[PDB]
Amino acid sequence: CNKVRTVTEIVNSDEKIQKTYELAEFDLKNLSSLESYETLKIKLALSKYMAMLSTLEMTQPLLEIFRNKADTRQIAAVVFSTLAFIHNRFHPLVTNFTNKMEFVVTETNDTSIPGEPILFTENEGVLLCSVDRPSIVKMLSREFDTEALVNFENDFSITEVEATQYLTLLLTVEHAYLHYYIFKNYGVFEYCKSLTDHSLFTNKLRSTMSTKTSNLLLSKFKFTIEDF
Amino acid sequence: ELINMRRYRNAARKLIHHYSLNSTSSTEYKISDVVMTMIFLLRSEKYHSLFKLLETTFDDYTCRPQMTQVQTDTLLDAVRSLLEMPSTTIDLTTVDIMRSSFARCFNSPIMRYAKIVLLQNVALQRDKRTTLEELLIERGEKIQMLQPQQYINSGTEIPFCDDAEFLNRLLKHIDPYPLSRMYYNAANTMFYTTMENYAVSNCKFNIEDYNNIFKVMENIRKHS
Amino acid sequence: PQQYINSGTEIPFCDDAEFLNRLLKHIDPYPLSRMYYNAANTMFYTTMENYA
Repeated sequence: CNKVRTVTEIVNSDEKIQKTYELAEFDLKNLSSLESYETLKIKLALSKYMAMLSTLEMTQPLLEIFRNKADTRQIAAVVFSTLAFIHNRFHPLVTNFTNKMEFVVTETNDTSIPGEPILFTENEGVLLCSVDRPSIVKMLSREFDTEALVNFENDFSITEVEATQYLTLLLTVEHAYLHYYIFKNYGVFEYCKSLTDHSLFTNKLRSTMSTKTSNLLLSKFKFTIEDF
Repeated sequence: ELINMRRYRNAARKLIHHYSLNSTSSTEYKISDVVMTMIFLLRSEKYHSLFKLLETTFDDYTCRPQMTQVQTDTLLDAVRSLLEMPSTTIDLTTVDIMRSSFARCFNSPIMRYAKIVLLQNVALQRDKRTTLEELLIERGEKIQMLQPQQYINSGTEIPFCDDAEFLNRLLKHIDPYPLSRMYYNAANTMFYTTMENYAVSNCKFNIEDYNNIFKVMENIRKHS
Repeated sequence: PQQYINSGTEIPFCDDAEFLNRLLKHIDPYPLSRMYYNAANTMFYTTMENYA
């Protein structure tokens, strides 16, 4: 029912209070509280990531680091740290990785996988991390809009055009980690098939013993393309 | 003078940023803007090369124009000076995308409510459209060849800053940022990067399937 | 923990009948039923809001 009626049963009388209430106000307060908590969680995650990257002991700005093709050591370090962070987010008990990862940076179209930048592979029992630095630079350097356009519809030197890039790195590494988890939990054939679909994430990623609950940095907002 | 050079400059800047860099900016653009931009390019002698390039596509819109290396250098200089972003990669893909977009626009009729069409159009190399599996296998063959670059074996726990003040100050600095703007920027950016890589790859993309199904999968798995 | 009270003293009662009679006359005009009703709804609404 739209509204709820409360009547007080007074002993040995007839006069009564018959007060009617709505559920709309309670729903609004519930939604507001939930949105505030989700926003706080997202900001806490971003702060953790930024603090970790800061602890990496790197002198240069992040985008500058990703522009320096001459040295790949820093890029490998950053990618490794972000992957470890995602692993910690899913499974807080375990932090490090059992195996060793060899990192390769690629700077040509031929290496560029058409769309999935952080290609995650393994050969002879050793994980390999392939990276398309030019694609990373292109995404990080698209002049992110800063003007206040909500469009929701239905001391420190950290500008919005920087927090945005940090979040974008988080999202890209997140997609990479999902593909890697699919690879690990099943056969190589499953990983290859999923690469061309992205439609097999529904295996067990829901709230389960093996896959714990998490915001995953992408359920915070529903989104979609507006093509016909 | 008889020409508002400043306003036409602004309009040309906005439109070129909209088509070439494909920045997060996305607003309705009217024939007024394109007319102002073309007038601005024609006016500036420096931009006569760009003006000629755009004009050429009026008759045939199905080809990359043939140029010289010096012409390409001068064109890059003109575009960079116009955009005032020396710190960006605008080498050749940018120009091809701009030519494709203007080829679509000029050879498009008048519409009451937009068109909203993806920039996956008029790819180069005249190569037959290729599938994801074929190109993926071919390129992975090159990837899997050789050349790793760092051997991190033992693995140290991912470091974390233990100082709370270093975190509280960051929270204070980052709090005013609206979350919606950040998410929208990051998503659009990933989309544009994928679109450009795919278009250069000369394959057939999933317009509202692959990214759309990925989003749907995330929402479903998180929800149910 | 904030406050320390260790012994536990007997609750004081204002034995003065004059004050009690005055207060009883003060509250006599007040209809009791209305107050019971308001208290019920107040606790109810606060509980539901906090629960939400």
